[PDB]
Amino acid sequence: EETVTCLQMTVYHPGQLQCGIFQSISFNREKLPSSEVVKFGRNSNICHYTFQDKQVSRVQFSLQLFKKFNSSVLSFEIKNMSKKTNLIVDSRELGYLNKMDLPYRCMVRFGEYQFLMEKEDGESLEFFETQFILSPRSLL
Amino acid sequence: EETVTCLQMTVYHPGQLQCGIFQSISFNREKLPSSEVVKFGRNSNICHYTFQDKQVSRVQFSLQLFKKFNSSVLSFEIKNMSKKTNLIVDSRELGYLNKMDLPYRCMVRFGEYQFLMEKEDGESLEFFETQFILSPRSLL
Repeated sequence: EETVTCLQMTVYHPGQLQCGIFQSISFNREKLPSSEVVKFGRNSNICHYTFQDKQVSRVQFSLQLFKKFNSSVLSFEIKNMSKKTNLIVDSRELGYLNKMDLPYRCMVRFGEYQFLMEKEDGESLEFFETQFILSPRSLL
Repeated sequence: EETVTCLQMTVYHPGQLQCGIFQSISFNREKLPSSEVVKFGRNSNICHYTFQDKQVSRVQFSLQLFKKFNSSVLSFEIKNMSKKTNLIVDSRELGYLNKMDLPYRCMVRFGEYQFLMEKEDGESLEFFETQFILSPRSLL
């Protein structure tokens, strides 16, 4: 068998334990085909990860997978799918329909949401795993 | 209203008029949301453009839309979705899960298939149009 790439995401929100923003979110490991486009946002019908929050567009941002030139493995690219809010990856600011490569480790945020992004590689080009972990406290 | 971006594709295959590779293809103008990922290949269930051909993978290649940095408009990026066959964009060769920006005019091919790609711009970031034209003869 091969090792599949897993994206570990560790997430914080201040209203995490009072509001119900995270009540739909799965904390299982999720194994997905590399053709999949992972969607984050408000719309429960198409978003793999739904946030029950009015401060969130129906689709906030998305992850797609692709093979870089001169690479034997899968890379994540992140794309801002929201008009209103600017997605911030590390120090960089993504506007509507802007996209970027995803650092092996990075800080993704929009709103009061904090996404610690951590990539462990795999040999597999067919599938990828994604994993949601609730942070007890802020990652600042 | 705004002008929407349209991708004109002019297509040729030698077995075009003898085989039934193109019998499912729409020649209408098709208006699609910029969140859409346009799929080309053999699988009729997910491919916006289906080719009835065994020399074609279930998904051959895909088009996605995004806003470049320092741009007010939509750009197409093309991605090879087939393991077997190498997609050729102009002079360049795309391997499995390789992607690239799509030239305003270019020649896309895999197999005996020829895709003349022609982009006319628009102001709209919400939608894009795509348009399939059968070529009477080869574009060499």
